[PDB]
Amino acid sequence: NEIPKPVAPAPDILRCAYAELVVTDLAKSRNFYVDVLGLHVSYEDENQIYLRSFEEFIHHNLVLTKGPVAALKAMAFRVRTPEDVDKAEAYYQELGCRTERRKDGFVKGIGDALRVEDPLGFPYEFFFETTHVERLHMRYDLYSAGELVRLDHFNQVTPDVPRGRKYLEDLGFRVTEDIQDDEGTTYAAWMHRKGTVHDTALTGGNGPRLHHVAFSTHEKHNIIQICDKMGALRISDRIERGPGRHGVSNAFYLYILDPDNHRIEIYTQDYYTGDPDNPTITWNVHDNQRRDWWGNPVVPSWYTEASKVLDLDGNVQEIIERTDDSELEVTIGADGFSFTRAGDEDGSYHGQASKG
Amino acid sequence: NEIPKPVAPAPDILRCAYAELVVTDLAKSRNFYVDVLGLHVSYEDENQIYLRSFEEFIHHNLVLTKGPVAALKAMAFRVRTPEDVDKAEAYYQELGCRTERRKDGFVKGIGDALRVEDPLGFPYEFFFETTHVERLHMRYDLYSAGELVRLDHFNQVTPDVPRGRKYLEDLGFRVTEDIQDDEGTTYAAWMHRKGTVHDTALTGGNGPRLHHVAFSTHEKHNIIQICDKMGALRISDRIERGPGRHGVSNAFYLYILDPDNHRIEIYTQDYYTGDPDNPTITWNVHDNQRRDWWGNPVVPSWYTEASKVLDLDGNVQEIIERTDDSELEVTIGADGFSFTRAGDEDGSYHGQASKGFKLG
Amino acid sequence: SNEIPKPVAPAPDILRCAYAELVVTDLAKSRNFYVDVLGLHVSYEDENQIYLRSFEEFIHHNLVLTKGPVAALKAMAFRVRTPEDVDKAEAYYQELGCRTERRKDGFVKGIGDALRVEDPLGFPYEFFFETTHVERLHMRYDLYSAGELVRLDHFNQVTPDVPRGRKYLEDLGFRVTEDIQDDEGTTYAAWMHRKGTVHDTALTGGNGPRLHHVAFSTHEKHNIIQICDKMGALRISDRIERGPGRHGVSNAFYLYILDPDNHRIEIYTQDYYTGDPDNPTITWNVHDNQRRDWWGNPVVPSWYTEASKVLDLDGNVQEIIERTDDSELEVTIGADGFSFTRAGDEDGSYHGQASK
Amino acid sequence: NEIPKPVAPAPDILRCAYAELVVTDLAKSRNFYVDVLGLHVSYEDENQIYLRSFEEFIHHNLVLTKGPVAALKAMAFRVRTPEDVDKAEAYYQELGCRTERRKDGFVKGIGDALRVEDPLGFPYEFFFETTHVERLHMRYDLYSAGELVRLDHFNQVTPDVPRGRKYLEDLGFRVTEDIQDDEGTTYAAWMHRKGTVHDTALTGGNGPRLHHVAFSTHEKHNIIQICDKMGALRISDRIERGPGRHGVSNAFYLYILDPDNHRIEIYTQDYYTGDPDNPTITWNVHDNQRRDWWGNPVVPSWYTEASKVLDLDGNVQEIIERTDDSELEVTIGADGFSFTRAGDEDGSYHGQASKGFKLG
Ligand SMILES: O=C(O)Cc1ccc(O)c(O)c1
Ligand SMILES: [Ca+2]
Ligand SMILES: [Cl-]
Ligand SMILES: [Cl-]
Ligand SMILES: [Cl-]
Ligand SMILES: [Fe+2]
Ligand SMILES: [Fe+2]
Ligand SMILES: [Fe+2]
Ligand SMILES: [Fe+2]
Repeated sequence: NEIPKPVAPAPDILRCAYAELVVTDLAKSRNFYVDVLGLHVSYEDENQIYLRSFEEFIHHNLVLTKGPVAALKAMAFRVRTPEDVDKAEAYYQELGCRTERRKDGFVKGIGDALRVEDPLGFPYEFFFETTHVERLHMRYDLYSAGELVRLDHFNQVTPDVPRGRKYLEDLGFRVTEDIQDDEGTTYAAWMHRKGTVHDTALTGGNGPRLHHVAFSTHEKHNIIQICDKMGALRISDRIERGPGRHGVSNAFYLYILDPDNHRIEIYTQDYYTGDPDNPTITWNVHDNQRRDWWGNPVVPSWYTEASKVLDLDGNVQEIIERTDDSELEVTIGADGFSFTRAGDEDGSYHGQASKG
Repeated sequence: NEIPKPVAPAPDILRCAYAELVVTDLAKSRNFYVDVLGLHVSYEDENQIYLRSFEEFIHHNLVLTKGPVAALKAMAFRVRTPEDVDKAEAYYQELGCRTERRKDGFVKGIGDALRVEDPLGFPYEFFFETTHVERLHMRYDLYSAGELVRLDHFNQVTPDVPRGRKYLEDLGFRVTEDIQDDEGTTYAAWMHRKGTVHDTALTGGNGPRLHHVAFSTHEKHNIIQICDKMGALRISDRIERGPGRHGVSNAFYLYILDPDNHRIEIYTQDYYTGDPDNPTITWNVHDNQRRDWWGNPVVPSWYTEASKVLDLDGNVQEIIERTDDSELEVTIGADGFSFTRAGDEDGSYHGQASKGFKLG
Repeated sequence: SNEIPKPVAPAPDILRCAYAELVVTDLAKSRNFYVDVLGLHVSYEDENQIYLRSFEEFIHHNLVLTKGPVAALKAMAFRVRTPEDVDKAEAYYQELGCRTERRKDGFVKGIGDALRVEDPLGFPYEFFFETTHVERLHMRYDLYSAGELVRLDHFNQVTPDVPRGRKYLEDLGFRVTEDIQDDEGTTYAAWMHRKGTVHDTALTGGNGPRLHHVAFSTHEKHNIIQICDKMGALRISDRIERGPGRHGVSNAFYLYILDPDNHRIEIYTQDYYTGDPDNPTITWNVHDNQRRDWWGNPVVPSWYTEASKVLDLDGNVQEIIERTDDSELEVTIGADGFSFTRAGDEDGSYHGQASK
Repeated sequence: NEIPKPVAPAPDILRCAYAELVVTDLAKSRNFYVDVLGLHVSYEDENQIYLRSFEEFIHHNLVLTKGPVAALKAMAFRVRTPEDVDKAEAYYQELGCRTERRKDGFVKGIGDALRVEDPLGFPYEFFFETTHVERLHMRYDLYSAGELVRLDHFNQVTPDVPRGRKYLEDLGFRVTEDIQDDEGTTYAAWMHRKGTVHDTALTGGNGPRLHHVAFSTHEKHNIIQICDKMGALRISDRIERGPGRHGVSNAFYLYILDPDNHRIEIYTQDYYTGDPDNPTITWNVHDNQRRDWWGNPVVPSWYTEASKVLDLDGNVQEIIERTDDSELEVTIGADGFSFTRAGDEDGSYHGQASKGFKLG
């Protein structure tokens, strides 16, 4: 049922800022994120690793926290002013959501912060205050052939996309692209605060689950190098999907799996969305160029697998089942369909994925 | 001489949107911007060419207007709402500036628009309404090896950088980087509204003049290809400076000259500046990696040459001489100095440019 | 045995692969693919043929498209070092008992004295020295496409008995650089060279003679990406067969696409130097899931089963001989096949299924 | 003083294979070649460092030998068979050159080898036997953003280019490109054995001196990264020239200087030359696109500075002065000139370099 628009003003959200991920083996996770992927350590101890991308000046973009059950603990957005943390708290209380505020932060390098169990069951954090660190954007002495340069977005699995979309729109996120069919079903939506295609996105599925966290590279060859490195390390089985060109977003991309199966996307070269009348793009779910522009098939695991999320007590959120049609089933399942050219039988696929 | 902060609220500016350049030979200019550089035509007739970048959805990023004297006619910024055009009007009127309002626009594909003679003598346009066109961002069947994908920024030559900087800060532009010395002189500042290093910038010098308009590419090889193509067309004399890596902005770059000597920068891969406490970077004017990170010398024309700007009547604005120290003189001139490593004489340059060159 | 005995006559000194003549059924449709989509440069054309070359070529052409009733390879041509090498080629193939045809004025425009042969594997080979030089476009950056094809790199031939063909090609002066074998002693594929790259031709085990593909190179990996992107924009992504990827064998970045008659074209870049005579030969195990695609992406079955007909010297289709040796498709992705990411490790292995 | 063609057959040369450079401080040289540039160690001790590129399978491409005077000690070419070492010995003996044969090599990982003081005063080595090592071409776990993938070529400074060219042609090198003027002077020539633009090249100047050793990258961005890294390390003063696109060779390039001022070129994407009638390309010396296609000026040090070379006793070879015209002088000197378009004054430079600089 619809989530009401509060009377209270929404906080001014700048961008996605960091994710806190619970991991089971801190050493194995460090090897993946630091040794394989080259993220930069801002702080570490025996319980947590704080990591940042090459161009970041805030304390971190990723916190790995040792715990018993691998899951998303918080997806954090930075707000414009300290007063926006107050606005966030008032807004979510009006929404009837559980909130927790700590003046000294939940993780190192973040000050006054509000965590909330949002209407879709996700742990959101809003903060302004953060400890500045050395911005490594010109440290070409450190630069990796696969260098991850920015945190770009999150992607959330939720059972009712329109319900979630309206809520995020009220919160100030503008939809840039979406996937629908001719029967009124929405399968996915992308929405932004900062001037890129998205800061978060909704993928229709059983939820709440975290689909992925995405980092940017400068160039397409940097993504290719990550694949090449993973072949050399003989861990190509942890490449899930890609590399490719997205239809939706137009970005070059790759999806890989961390030691706890948390999915990480590598992403580059989407477009500017900062104008308020930025044209919304709607794709048909049966268009075989919507996810991979080259028509490469989307592996079923990409649709079915995603990370658990925690509530404010650190317990796993119960999963609610999607009743709307499944993107997997309608495109690549036994009764699925996709096309290369709308209305052309040639280059269409019935009851199977593209390319054989 | 300080420009006061108006009581009237500043318009909410989104980004640089387009420039209108007066050109003397429309066909020669079209050859440069369309045939050489690959910009996309939104409209053209005997008097004007309207051009846009690969990823743009507003009507245009560049208007070429035939006229007797080559000059910048307007640098245009898009504002967030129609109401912001009224705000801009009230703001500049409070500053004591001349303003002109046209409900149906000054150029095709722009609606209600305000043009102003700003306090630094520059013709700024503010608008919201614009005719949307086909966004070509996935038209890879059109994509050039040198494709210009966005309009990124303007750069303005002005004699008193602190005076201009304060005015633009009150307008909502935050300074991301600057160049100063230890004697209190500011030589240049970069300032933004959209989340990149800048939408405009001030370069110290006699002004008002337009230093350049900058377009972005996706990747560094795209900029390399523009150079390569200019060599194949045997117009390498129109490559002024570059390609290089900037210190300030960290962008890969190239400067080229159009048929009327309007300078165009091609630019890629600067960083995100959208957070309100984005760290402001100050480089010393004597640091030889500040403009070109690799230490390549900055050709003197880059410091001395820039385009005329017009007032609202279309007449050239009179030039006011800079009295602050000259970046050229203090770095590559007779009594100039630059260093590679602060405090190291090794890799320093005295009275000449880096890499074995002197001023011609 | 059915070995191809080494002639006493000296082998012609072969420089490199030089051009292919492909018979096509609709010349205008083929022109649109090779010129408009792929950007090859016209060296001559009329109502029956189109002659095309790559960006860095100075000989007359790398590809001749000839209108005919049945799409097929008509000749795969190698340039020899001197005019006398055409004589050597004729004596060599005559000793092998092969049908030969010598045209002192060439078979196609821009080639002079030329010998065509029905080789012992049933392939139409041409050997020539004389060719009309044309403008080398290597610095014509005013013409350069975002997907520019810069050189002709190699051919790949489907033949039933790889060792038989390999020894024949070795006698002809081709050195094997890489191959794929199993522990039981079966050879599935071999790559072999004259010029200093991984190959000028290659043998893929299968029913033959059939032409598997013709390969062109690009300068950089982004040029191959652009070809894919362009094909998506033209809504012909169904003509992208496999890739883009990193090869295991050759280490080259690659893509396979299909022309209007289903002739397969590979785009290829950045293999390694093989010109030293003791260049180390690399043998991969057939069950290694990084041998073909280094990133472990699956090889679609059509890549193993589909290939172009070849013609005899009368222009008739050559009869096909079925492979009796084990099938690479069957032993890797068929019902009883398997592959591994790490030898000996069931984690990352695939059984009776392809990867991913 | 022409060098006659021997009756004895030339050795069959495959390619350039390695250079032995004498360096004065082994640790500082190691920092440059291993830490800055990322070359791979095949062997090292207190006296020498043996280095190879990413795709090499022979033992090394570069030997750094500690010694009192920095210099080229040997430029080594691999020959096709063991018997070609005997052919090289007979060939150079017929030429009247000093030869030294060591059945177990001069440096580690090379077997039977011949070193000669060649007719141009250069120390050449010919060998077949070399210890194979792990070919790192797919070791993407090691791959750096600036990875050097192959040894491509040498470049030699010699006073009489036609005299040297003839000698190298008799040895089997074929000329691919050269630079001449209308009055019949030759300034430079490029020549090959393997199917690239060159394995060695001759630059007119006082000699024998070693101009540079060149390594390849996969892509242009790899060269850009080397520049970026040198800026981050605050050693941009060791970037001599570039990055650029060459006219001659069409390769993307960069020139940097090691701790002893030995010049290293980074290079990529030249073209195939393996056909025996490969078209030769001759450029006019006044063509400002011949060296840098984009017309960027050639720094005077590029023309004047080069490394000493040693004789077989390890003593520095005496230098012979060039008497033919100087490329520096005829192009960028006070009486030089260059053009963008032949015959066009627009885009031409007289008495100075392109882009607005004169000689420092
Ligand atoms: O199938 C693969 O991926 C192996 C491979 C390597 C080199 C090639 O040129 C080719 O066509 C196939
Ligand atoms: Ca001072
Ligand atoms: Cl997707
Ligand atoms: Cl600059
Ligand atoms: Cl040069
Ligand atoms: Fe994503
Ligand atoms: Fe700029
Ligand atoms: Fe191939
Ligand atoms: Fe060189």
